[PDB]
Amino acid sequence: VNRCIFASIVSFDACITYKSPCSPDAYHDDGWFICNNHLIKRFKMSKMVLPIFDEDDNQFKMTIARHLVGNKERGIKRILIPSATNYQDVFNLNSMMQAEQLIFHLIYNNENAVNTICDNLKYTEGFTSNTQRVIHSVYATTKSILDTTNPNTFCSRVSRDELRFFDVTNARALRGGAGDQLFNNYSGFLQNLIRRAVAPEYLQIDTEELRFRNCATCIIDETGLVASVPDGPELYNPIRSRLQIRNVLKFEGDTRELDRTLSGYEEYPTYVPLFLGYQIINS
Amino acid sequence: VNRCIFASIVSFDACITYKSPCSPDAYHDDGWFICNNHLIKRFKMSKMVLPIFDEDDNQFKMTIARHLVGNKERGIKRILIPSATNYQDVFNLNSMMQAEQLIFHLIYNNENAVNTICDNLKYTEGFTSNTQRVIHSVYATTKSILDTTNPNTFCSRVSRDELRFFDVTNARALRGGAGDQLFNNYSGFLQNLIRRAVAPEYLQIDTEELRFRNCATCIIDETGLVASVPDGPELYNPIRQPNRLQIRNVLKFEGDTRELDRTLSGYEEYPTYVPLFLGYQIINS
Amino acid sequence: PQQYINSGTEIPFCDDAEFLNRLLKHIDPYPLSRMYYNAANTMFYTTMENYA
Amino acid sequence: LAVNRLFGATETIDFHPNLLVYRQSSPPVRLTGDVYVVDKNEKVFLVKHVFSNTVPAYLLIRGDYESSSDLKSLRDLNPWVQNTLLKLLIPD
Amino acid sequence: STLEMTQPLLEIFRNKADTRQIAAVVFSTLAFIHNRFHPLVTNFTNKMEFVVTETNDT
Ligand SMILES: [Zn+2]
Ligand SMILES: [Zn+2]
Repeated sequence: VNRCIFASIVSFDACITYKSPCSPDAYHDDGWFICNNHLIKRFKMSKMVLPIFDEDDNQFKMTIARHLVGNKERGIKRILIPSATNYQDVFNLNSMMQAEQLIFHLIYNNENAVNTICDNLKYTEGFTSNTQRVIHSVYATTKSILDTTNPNTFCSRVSRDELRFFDVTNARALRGGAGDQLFNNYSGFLQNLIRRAVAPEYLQIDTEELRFRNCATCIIDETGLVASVPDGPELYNPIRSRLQIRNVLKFEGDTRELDRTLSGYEEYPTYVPLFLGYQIINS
Repeated sequence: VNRCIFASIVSFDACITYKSPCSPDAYHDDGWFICNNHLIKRFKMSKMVLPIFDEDDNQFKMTIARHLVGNKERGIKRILIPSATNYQDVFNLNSMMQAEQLIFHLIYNNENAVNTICDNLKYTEGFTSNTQRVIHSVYATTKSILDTTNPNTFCSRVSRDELRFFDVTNARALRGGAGDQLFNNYSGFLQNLIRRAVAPEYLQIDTEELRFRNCATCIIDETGLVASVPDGPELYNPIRQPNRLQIRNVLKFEGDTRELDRTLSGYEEYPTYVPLFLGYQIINS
Repeated sequence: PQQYINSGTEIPFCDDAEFLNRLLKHIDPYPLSRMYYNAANTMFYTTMENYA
Repeated sequence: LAVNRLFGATETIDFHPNLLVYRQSSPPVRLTGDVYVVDKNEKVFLVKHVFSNTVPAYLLIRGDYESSSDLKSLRDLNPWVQNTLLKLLIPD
Repeated sequence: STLEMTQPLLEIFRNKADTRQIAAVVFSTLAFIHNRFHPLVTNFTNKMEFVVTETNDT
């Protein structure tokens, strides 16, 4: 069975066929409903897991992304997610196909765009095939998830049993706070995705708090997620896939035997996992 | 050939069961000069590389270490490497084997080494017998290795430049910090160990800088290296055949719901470890 | 199947030689040679008791 | 029974230990409420229970039946049940 | 004798509720025979199981 909402992509007409389909993870069940292929395709992140032993083979376990953005990028280049205010200019939906556009308008609740699109479909043979029911089935799935999510999940967690704070622990990090308030603005679907993709800085287990990292890698944003340190220069991104410059001022050493000597020893992976926020669970 | 300093360690006794486990390290060669087993037994640390990335095939990766201190450990227990003033208190010398004690003393370069051990053996049959030859010969070899590692003078192996720094700005910005003083006092051997282990949070390339962590991992104390951070709580420590009665019941002959574990293991899994970052590095032409 | 043998590497043994020899001496008197014929005959009769 | 008293039996079974099914069960087990280790070794435990919201009682069990950390001492229990158990153990 | 004999042998088989002890006994017997033929420790195909033919019809 397949569940990636982009795997649900369909064409109203004979031309395009989306022949770079969803990654196999679309058939998996993380409750993200996005193939990691699409995750890169639209946001430039990769998902990851952390196991956490409960002083046993038994574990609670958590899913976390890494971002895929370089050190030199700035502003919109560093944005990962927009506001409803600015997804339009961020993406140039027109360059995207109408199905993509309408899906985005569903996410952002853009009744006006929905109306415009339906009013254009009125005359189309795709509407003669009533193919709109593809969109409406996507809607049925989404809305069912929302009746399991938006009033549910965090809203169902209004109950004491659980709370996340995304605000920065360091009050000196002035850019926190207000964004953690804005968090309420975004669709609970998005809130679920972000929260199940971003590590907390701390977990309150009434047993004992744990601190998972010294300092948050990310920060809440005024419009949408941005790959940024709270402060200082950005940490080196592990960048990987015109006459311009490629200068890299290597060290001089020609030695190679050291590499074979050292391969036996811990090679620390270089990724940028996302850490932020105070997590709480009862019991 | 063997190169672990502790692989030398043997002593006179009725003992016929010397337990020196020294790892392939000793026949490897990358300037640690000591096997990981001794790093475990005495320093609760593991050897590593940072894969220093390069766009060029020449990645020129670099040495690293990570500690293993438990989150419950306190004070002296969190002290990673004591100062001369503290090691004798921290480690039960008498439980530790004699020669090992002497080696520690000499690594601290204390006169007390000869003040005590070189005299006190007089009564021993081992001091009387040929094994005194073996003992002081191992002493000589150790002193040789120490002098090899000694950087202090031009009439030696070491020469020219050094550029590493530590004691990087405290958040609360308390002025300075003797940690360099400690560095100097510590034998150049220990300094080389620090160079092997301690990554800087920033590398200032000649005309460029890169940053690699939000915040420092470690702090330094005149009493010794501290497994601690200036602020907040201690981080979570990453935790570490005969016949038996416990033979299992039959259960479902089925694999059942493994979707979650399978997809998680298809995802990459985090390397939950504690790299030691403390200090600053620069480069210039 | 009615159980799961863990079925990995397992062998039991015990080593209390003095204990074992004490056992031996406890066992010594019995004319096992004579006696065990009875058990053999038992198994034989069982061969027919098997079925009716 | 926690406190109540039986009536109307006409015949009894003698207790024998073999009645006590040692359910090998499954590696993961978890239980909650006060638990009293009758025997660490035989994996024997007693657990509070109430039938019909109104019938306080304690349940003996023998098996994996792991629990919350909150292990409680048998010393604390009522003399009535304590004497009853003291016989029923028949360490004899 | 090592095997936690809280009971005499006879009791073991006279009971039917258990299978665990019976299986273990059988296994150990097989092991002993094999070793007596092969003066050398062995562990073999690490998946083996038993079923009790609890009824005449079986
Ligand atoms: Zn997809
Ligand atoms: Zn060694």
